Amino acid sequence: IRDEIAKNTELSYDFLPLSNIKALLFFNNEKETEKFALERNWPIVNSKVYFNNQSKEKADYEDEMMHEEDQKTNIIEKAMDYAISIEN
Amino acid sequence: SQESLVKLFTTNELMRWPIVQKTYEPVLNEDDLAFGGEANKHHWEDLQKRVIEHNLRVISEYYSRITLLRLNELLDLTESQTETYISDLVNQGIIYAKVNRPAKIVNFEKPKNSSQLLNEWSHNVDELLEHIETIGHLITKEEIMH
Amino acid sequence: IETVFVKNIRMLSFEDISKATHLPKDNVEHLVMRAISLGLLKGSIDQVNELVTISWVQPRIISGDQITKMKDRLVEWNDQVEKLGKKMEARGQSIWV
Amino acid sequence: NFKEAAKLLVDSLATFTSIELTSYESIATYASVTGLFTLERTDLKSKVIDSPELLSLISTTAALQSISSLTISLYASDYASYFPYLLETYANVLIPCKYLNRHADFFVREMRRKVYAQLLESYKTLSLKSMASAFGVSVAFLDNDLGKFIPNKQLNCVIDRVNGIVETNRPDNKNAQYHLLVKQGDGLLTKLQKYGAAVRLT
Amino acid sequence: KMLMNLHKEQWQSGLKMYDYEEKEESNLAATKSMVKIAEQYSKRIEEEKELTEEELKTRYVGRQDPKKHLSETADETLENNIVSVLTAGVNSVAIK
Amino acid sequence: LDLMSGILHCEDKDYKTAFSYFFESFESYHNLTTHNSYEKACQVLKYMLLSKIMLNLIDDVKNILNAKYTKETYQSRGIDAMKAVAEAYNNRSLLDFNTALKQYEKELMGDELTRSHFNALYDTLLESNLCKIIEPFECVEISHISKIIGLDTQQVEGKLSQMILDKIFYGVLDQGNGWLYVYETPNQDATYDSALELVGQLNKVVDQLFEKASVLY
Amino acid sequence: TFLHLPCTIEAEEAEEIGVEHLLRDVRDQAAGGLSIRLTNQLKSLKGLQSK
Repeated sequence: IRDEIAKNTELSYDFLPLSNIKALLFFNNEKETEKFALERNWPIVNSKVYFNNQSKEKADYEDEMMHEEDQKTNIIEKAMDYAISIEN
Repeated sequence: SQESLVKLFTTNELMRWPIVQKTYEPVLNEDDLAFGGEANKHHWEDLQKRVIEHNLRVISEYYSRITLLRLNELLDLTESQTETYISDLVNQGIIYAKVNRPAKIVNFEKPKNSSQLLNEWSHNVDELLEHIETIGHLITKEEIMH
Repeated sequence: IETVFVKNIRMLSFEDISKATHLPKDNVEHLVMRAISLGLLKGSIDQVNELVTISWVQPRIISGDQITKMKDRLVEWNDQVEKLGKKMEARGQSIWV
Repeated sequence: NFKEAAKLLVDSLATFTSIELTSYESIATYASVTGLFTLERTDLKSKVIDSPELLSLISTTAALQSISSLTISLYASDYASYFPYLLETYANVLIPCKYLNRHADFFVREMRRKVYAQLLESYKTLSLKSMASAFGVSVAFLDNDLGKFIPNKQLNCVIDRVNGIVETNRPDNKNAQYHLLVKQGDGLLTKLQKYGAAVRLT
Repeated sequence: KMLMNLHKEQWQSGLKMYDYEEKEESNLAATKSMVKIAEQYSKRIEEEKELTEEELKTRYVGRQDPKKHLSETADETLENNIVSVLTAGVNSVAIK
Repeated sequence: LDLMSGILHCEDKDYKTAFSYFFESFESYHNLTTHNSYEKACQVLKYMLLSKIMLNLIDDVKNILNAKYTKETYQSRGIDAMKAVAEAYNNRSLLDFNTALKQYEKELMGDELTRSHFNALYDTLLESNLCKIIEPFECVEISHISKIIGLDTQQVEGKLSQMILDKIFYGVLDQGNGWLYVYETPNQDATYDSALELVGQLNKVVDQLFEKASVLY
Repeated sequence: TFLHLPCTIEAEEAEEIGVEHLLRDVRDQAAGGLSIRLTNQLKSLKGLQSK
């Protein structure tokens, strides 16, 4: 239950307080709240938890990896395919 | 005396009213049929408009986008006065400008269109190619004579 | 002019210049403006986005460091043409008739 | 579809034919309703509010008076006389007729839709208060009427309750061009798959 | 080799781009042209249920055949614009 | 007969044609004997003035104003109303229009021809002045324009909205920031237009190809 | 010094007639169909790099 919320609440805040998150993930005490935040790489500063750190982090790790030349399709390559269908 | 005045109006310079006013205030007032006369106190009064009419030509070429606020102090007038005087020269085609009353911006420009940008980006790429090819000609010459 | 040439960008902020000439941000406006008039530089000046983006540098007599930076620019260029080329030789290899 | 009706019902005004059928004054009433439904604001002045035949016949009957009154107030841009005039319309035209009985609700609705959308062309921001006051409804009353009409895909706007401004989210530029053109070319591809597939199959 | 070759200004032509006023204009002209002779094409394939090949060519056309003229023009501008995007995308990546 | 012709052509918006029949009507009354022709002569002199102000010529309005029948044989409050409007039109100050109409309303309204055209002249005189102001500006407040125009900010704003609907600088109003934005950009293209004609025609072709080949099955 | 100029061929009328006649090859570059220009694009790129 805690984990499913953590997946939804990435895209629903850029920052949200400690007090508001605590409630969402159904913790009774501070120690439980802060540990779940660190595993998700969300920093807690002045009792505010930031979704910006995971969301930026994930974005870079995608660009680091290779899938994306063909998946996106490179524009130069698109035209090559246009030409050679007619000539075939 | 005369060289300094004509050259200051001709060349592209950013300058303000009192600096110019100060330079020419004792000099041209002992010359009548110029600025000295009682009716030609409205040709010294004309002189103020004239230096700020030239500023707008200067300001438009060099500066594309500049704050309206900063522009007010440059012609040394209120915003109300400035905006009127920007308009006179957008109508007489001397400048093209867009002035915002909120004092966001004054965008001194003529707006390009989608085609003008595309045309301008063809020429950059065409003329580039020419420069690459002549360079190789001159490498061969330089080494051979050396 | 010196500082923008060797950089591969062709614009500078006001904040860069303010540090560079060790003078106010107010001075920047007046000196950069003279640079257009003389024809040392040519371009557009903006105070709202706080940029001056040049479109020209004037020709100079070219000392040793300037030539090194000119070299490293063409090494970048050359490597691109080659990669863009390999991909297009492979795709439609058998069709060119 | 009233599209055929608007063209017919004004030729019936131009050439004096209304015989062996309901009166000239009824002919005119009908022409006005259909005029309003099909024709854009530009073509509306032209064809309905300007017509020698409508003006010459004046409004001597109630049915004819209500419908003409709605049209005059749309162009003149008085929207505070449009809403009462709409209610006059349902009462004395739409519902007493045997062919607009079932489009009685449809015309009420569409007319509220025309005028809102007309205003949202003209304005990229309005407030709920200014807009509501001119229409002669309040802000709550405004919310609900817009809350049907925006899912009927005609007014293409938003509502803020927080800031209380109604912003306009109606493209007219390259985005609009693209939405429309792509659908039709998808429609060519669909016939091409369909029509090709049976001939091969046999 | 002497005749075929046209100096180092032969490869030069093949990376050059052109004014886009003339490109956009080229497209519209061809586009509009295929609406007009494609009403001729509509007439042709509405009929063509009647015997004698020659008789078809007089009546509903088959001399300067509409299907044929459209197909050539459509291909021509289609080939140009495949080139125009290829040569453009090449320069964008290549030079910068 | 001449008078009736004039009134029609005046609404045809041909005001040089309007003037000629109007002058001719005038001559009749003035040189005919007076028994009621005095009443009719006066109306037609207002109407002469009426058409010429629409042409926005004050060279000839001033010809009409003379001391031989316009400030002597007939002198009327409605003549003075007309010239007050005339000069006001030419100066392009709606503020001079405003002062005139309050005191001369009686004269204005008593002639129905005058009334049609001077109703139209308010819209046109707003308009000439309005498009003048907003031409070299973008994000000008609606409020600043009302100060120079000289009508309440809301009444100006209801007019501005209409000009949009006419589509004579086609822009958009912010009510809640009080701003005017102007677009002269294109909102169709050529490319867009003929793409739509071509696909739309080919749709008919594809139905027509299946129609010939109904004999396959 | 010797300064390079354009070294162009444009040909005479007279010359054109023998040149095409002797020719029976598909030419180094002619820029006709799409096939010729797809070859050409890739040739140009190798060209830019060599200078």
